[PDB]
Amino acid sequence: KQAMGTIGYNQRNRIDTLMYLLAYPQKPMVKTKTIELIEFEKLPAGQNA
Amino acid sequence: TRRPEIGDKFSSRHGQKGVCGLIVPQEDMPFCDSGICPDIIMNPHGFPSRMTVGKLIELLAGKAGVLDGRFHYGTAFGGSKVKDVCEDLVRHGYNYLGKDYVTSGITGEPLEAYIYFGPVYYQKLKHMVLDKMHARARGPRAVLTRQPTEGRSRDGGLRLGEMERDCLIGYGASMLLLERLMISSDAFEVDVCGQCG
Amino acid sequence: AASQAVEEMRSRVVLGEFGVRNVHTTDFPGNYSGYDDAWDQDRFEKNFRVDVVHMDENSLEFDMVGIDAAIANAFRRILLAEVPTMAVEKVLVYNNTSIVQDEILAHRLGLIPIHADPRLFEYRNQGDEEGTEIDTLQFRLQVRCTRNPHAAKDSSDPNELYVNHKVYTRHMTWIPLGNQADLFPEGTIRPVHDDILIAQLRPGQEIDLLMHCVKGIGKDHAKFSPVATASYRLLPDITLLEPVEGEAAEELSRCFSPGVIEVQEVQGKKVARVANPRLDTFSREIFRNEKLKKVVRLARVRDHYIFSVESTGVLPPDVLVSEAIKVLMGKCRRFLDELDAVQ
Amino acid sequence: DIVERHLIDGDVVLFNRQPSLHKLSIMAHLARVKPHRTFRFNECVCTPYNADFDGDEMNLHLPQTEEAKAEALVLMGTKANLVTPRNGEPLIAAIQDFLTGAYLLTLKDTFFDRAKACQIIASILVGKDEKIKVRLPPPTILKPVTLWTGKQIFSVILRPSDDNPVRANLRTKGKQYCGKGEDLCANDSYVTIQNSELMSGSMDKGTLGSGSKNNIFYILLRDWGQNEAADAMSRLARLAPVYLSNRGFSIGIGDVTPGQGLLKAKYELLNAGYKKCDEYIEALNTGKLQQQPGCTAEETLEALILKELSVIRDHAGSACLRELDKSNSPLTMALCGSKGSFINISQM
Amino acid sequence: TEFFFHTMAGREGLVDTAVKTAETGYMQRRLVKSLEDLCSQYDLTVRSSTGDIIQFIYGGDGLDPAAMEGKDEPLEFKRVLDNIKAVFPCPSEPALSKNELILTTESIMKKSEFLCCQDSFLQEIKKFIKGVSEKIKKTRDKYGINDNGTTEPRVLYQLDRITPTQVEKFLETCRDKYMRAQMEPGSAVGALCAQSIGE
Amino acid sequence: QGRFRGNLSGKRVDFSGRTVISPDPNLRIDEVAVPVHVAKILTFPEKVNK
Amino acid sequence: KTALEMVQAAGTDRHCVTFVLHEEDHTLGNSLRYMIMKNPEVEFCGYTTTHPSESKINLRIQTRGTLPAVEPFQRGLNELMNVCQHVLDKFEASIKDYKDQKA
Amino acid sequence: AGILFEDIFDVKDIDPEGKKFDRVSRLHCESESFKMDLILDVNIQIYPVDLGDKFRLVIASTLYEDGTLDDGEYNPTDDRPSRADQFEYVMYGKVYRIEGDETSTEAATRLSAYVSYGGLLMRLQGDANNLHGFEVDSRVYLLMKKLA
Amino acid sequence: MIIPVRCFTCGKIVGNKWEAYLGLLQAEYTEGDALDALGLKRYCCRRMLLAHVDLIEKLLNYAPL
RNA sequence: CUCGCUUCGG
Ligand SMILES: Nc1ncnc2c1ncn2[C@@H]1O[C@H](COP(=O)(O)OP(=O)(O)OP(=O)(O)O)C[C@H]1O
Ligand SMILES: [Mg+2]
Ligand SMILES: [Zn+2]
Ligand SMILES: [Zn+2]
Repeated sequence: KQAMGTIGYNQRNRIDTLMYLLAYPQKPMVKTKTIELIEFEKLPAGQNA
Repeated sequence: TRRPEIGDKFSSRHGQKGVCGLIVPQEDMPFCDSGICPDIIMNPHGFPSRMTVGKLIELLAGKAGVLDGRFHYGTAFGGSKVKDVCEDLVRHGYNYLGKDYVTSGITGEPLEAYIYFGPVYYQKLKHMVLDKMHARARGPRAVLTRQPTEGRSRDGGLRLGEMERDCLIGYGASMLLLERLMISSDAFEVDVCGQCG
Repeated sequence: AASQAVEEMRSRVVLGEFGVRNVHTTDFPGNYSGYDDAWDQDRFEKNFRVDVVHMDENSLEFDMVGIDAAIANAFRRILLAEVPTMAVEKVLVYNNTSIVQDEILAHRLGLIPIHADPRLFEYRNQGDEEGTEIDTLQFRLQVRCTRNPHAAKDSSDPNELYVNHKVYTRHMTWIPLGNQADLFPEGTIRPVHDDILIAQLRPGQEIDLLMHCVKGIGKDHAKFSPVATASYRLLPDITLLEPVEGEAAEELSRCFSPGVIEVQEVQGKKVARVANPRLDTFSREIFRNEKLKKVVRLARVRDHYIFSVESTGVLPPDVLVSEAIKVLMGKCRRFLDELDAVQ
Repeated sequence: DIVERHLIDGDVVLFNRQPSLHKLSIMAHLARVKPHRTFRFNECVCTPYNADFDGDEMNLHLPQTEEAKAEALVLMGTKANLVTPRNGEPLIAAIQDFLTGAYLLTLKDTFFDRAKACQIIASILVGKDEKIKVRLPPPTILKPVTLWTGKQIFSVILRPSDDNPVRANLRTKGKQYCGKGEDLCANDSYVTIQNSELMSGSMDKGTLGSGSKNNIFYILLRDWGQNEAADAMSRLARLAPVYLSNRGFSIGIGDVTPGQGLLKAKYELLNAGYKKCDEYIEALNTGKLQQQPGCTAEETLEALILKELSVIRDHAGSACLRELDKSNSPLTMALCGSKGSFINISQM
Repeated sequence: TEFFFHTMAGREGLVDTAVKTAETGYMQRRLVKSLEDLCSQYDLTVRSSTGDIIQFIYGGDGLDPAAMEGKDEPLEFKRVLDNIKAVFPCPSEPALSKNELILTTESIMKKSEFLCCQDSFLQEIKKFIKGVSEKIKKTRDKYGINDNGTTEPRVLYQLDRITPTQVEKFLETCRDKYMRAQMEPGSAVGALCAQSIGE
Repeated sequence: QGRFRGNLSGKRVDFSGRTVISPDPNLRIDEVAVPVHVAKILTFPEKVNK
Repeated sequence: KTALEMVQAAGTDRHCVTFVLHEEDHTLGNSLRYMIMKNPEVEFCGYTTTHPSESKINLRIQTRGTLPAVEPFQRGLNELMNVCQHVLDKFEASIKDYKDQKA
Repeated sequence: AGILFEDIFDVKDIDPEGKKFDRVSRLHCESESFKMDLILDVNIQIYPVDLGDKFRLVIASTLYEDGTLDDGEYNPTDDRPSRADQFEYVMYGKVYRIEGDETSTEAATRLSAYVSYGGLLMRLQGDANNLHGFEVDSRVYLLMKKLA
Repeated sequence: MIIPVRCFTCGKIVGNKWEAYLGLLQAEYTEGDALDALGLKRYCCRRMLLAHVDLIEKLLNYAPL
């Protein structure tokens, strides 16, 4: 719930009181079907290390 | 623009929240035969108490998937089994359990035990040491009771709670307790009439 | 016997099912009874050799025989960190309208390798942000994206609609300082890869900036590292304790790397033998076969290091190895000079 | 004149974790300034603060009086509060990755040549230990090959120099002691230290951890003062990580995979337990079930079913522990007691 | 189903911890607010803030729980004796017989410095010395060792070897440990008790 | 939040800081590493003597 | 100011010395340790890093007899330099004749 | 001669309680001249032994046959005529325990010497006459040579 | 947002191999064989290209222009 | 600023 990552496609025009973005987000290598259903891979919030 | 540093909180999608304790140079990192040096070295000791076998299976599946260019599924009560990813790993020339022969970066000698290598989806948390770091000089005080304010946003000082006072009492340090609770917080000089009180 | 065990301990690194054994270098004076492991320069010069096995541009592979683990690791670490290169440090921005943030853009520009030879420059002094002809380079990046005046009515693809919508690193133009134009022939100073995607634009957006590149070592920052991957591995030597024939020999050929174990029909029956032990990666799949566990003995030769050096294209890897050796020599010379000054 | 100087090295500073349970939750340390942005301290002091480095924030007070500073240094010095007042047990002791490293170091398998032993010993020669002669112990095996055992290297920590007056002596039982060997246990689990030399046994939580007495650091504190104990802790915290990193200690998915014997035993145990549970169910439902004293028939059935399930679980755990091989990292971490237990291994 | 049951157990643990934190916090506050007044005076009597006596001697004996080496006993005599033997092995002195050990222990104990020590500790020391003397006698009877010091196999003298120097060192060490294990007057006994119970 | 519990028995103080912690085994058990930024803020009044 | 010697104690015994090397790391430390351990007159050689934050290493040399422990240090440095020169020459020859046989 | 003990032993068991350690094994041995039982931990990786092996074992106070007990420090690089030249497996340890036999309740003559070569344990048990010269906190050398 | 220039672990130049990779996906190539043809041997660069999401064009759809 | 409310962190 507190993971850092992209918010949406309009995250640049949006002006919020506090916003956290990741420079190079990557979709997970091991993805649940729930990730596909909610289209989480379109807005990843982490990196594979 | 912030770069990860000491104190930055890191998670591993399995409840293994951690703090970046040390940032070593690349050459000091251990390397495999292929020349791959890890980005994150995580302590094995976190596993036995928490029994997060899911992290190990995720690491193995991710290694197999990146080797064969696929996206394995970790779906609840299902997903890719261990046998298939082991077969993929052995087909690709790696060990069937992820453990790889590793040479120590420091001494230049091989390690006695095989090391568990693989890609893990680590996510950075909003808790940063830069935002949380706080230091308080004399600073401002509150009008009602002339004591330092509460929060970091208001440049407040830390609070000696009741239990801190209890611990100081248990130590018997009378002078330090007096200095902390009287001299350094709300010392004042009043004028008392010795006749009327 | 005992002598064979001692020789294996001091010459071979054996890989067991659960762990590696004999990993420590032990040939030191007084460590062994029947061996005089005192330093002998003549013996080392006799035994040592270098054999290049594969060398193309931005890739080198060579076996070093007779050296120890400490010196090989020192060479690897010097190649990784202590070899100076040319890379971007300062970015002066004039009207960056791009979506890519200024700090992110500067970080991306810094990671771009530069084909300039580092030996011809010097380290910029502390401070001196202006930079002089000797110790800096300047690169101008000016890309203005605009709509294509001639395009199809639909033109769904951005390539037809727009021009300069992808800021490739070929747009970087070297700006000579002082007499650098005469010293360096045209085309020598340039980004190495010429195709790195720096940023992406839309019409109206513009990127105008100047880049100051200064000499640096990979220890200070990873953008200065010349080698993509500089590593070494001990040369494997798989040995067969007993002759393996029949279909189990084919199983042997399937347990190891495809090209290391070869099966031959000496008398019409397949018998396996070690063909090219170098090609093995030690997947250790022979341990799964219960019967074949006790017939092979996987090992690494202690004093045989195959170095693989894949460079980023700044300069050919052979010059990189020469520079690494010279840097180690320079460290030794610096400390010898300090010791002489002390005494 | 009063000069409001910056906090420099050597200043006595109070250090506290805000949820305070006992008096050791707040201690006075000596400040050393470092370029990074976090409060850093030796991990052996994690147990009193109950800190875990998972984002926990700690408070730091600076006394503004000489009397307060002296009171903090004397009464609340870390060297002066190595034992909790509740029962006198040592709280500041070795923790995970120190118990494991020392246990692997002091195992009977370890054998070092001169170079590796010299490196491991020289790992400790920093700070106040820069002004001492090393006193490399004589090698144990010397004719075929000159080898130093791991126990000698560990005992170097207790008494590094010739002039060190520390002579630690201890005789206790380890976690995996058979109970009959009496310093000749097959597992080599009887710890015997004579004159700051490890004669037998392997280090573990029972002797190096913060559990209770018989701790070697506790013996040092009670026999030779606080300074020797603190120096031993620092030497251990500097030596064990070096050896553990140079040796390599990893856990993999195959370290927790089950063997064929475990699978067969688990299948047989599950079948037998389910058959017995079905027999008990049939006995209660149709007919008379032998009622245990002090409880009803349904509670008796619940107790019997719980007993059978526990039988299945513990026999499966015994089978998995028996079929497990050595150098298995979960098993190693369970044996030395650094983290986990046999129950966790059986469950996972 | 198994996952659901496991999650049930985990949530039970979590809520248990959540309630426990608050309950013990309140109990700790009450205990400290009640017990904080007491102080170990210089006459070894624990007194309240008003001067009333709660205990004539703390813990009945007057020993510090923080320096309590044994299982609520100030010393483990066997460990102390073994440490004394190992630290000071006197190779140039003969071993002691049962009668000799008892005589030298009785001679040393009657010195002035042992008078201020508590009688119970002296009785425990006497009991331990009697036990070790009985052990020495049993060993020498088993192996026919002669107290004259002329038994031919000298290794037999290494079985239960004790020397008067070791006895003096052991007695002085025990007396010093007992003296340094007493409550230092002025200690906040009540707060220590409150915290050591609440935690 | 009353005077007795919030401002008399336990009260806020200055000359204090609060930071995330990270391990450091190279320090003695009686030492703590303080960031340079915090040390520049937390001051100690030293009296000038001979 | 880079390499500083520090004797075993205030007595200034030359048998046990510690050389503090500045802006150095495990590269030179490990290579020099290997090259100086092969000297028969060195009882104990060992390097350590004081702290990962600061770039300095402490080498410790303890000899057998009455060697000043600076002579083994200089000898090890010279041997390492000679080894580096020899390997440079051999590697250059290998590269050159590999190129020649390629064409 | 500083030879404290010397006898020919025959191995009766290699690992009665399992293959515990990869490099170290717990030999059980019986003497021929006397009834001296020996429990000895050895490094089989460098000096392998078998069940039927017979070896000469010598426990010596000093490693020099001339009787010079000057053992302040040992130099492996030093070359000089020593006792170790006659043997194959030399270990260095301390006799850290002397324990009387408790199985015999009365009239017992058996003793046991526990020597710890850096954690490698040796219990030499038998008649107290043969153990003459053994003392606690005394450092000894074990020399082992396999016979035909 | 955009493809990183360098691989995180090893450091091989991977920024210039992105668009060509897309071409191999615009062609009939699978993921694995396209990565093999691009020359990414070790799995870290394969993870770099395979797990990267191209958010730059989606963000540019919201650019001022 | 005061106050309350939520969401966090631990
Ligand atoms: N409400 C609270 N009161 C006091 N301390 C707390 C509170 N919440 C968190 N903490 C701090 O966090 C620590 C709790 O961690 P603990 O419960 O031991 O592990 P955990 O959170 O169960 O982690 P695992 O789930 O076991 O991985 C101990 C305590 O100092
Ligand atoms: Mg925590
Ligand atoms: Zn008045
Ligand atoms: Zn890569």
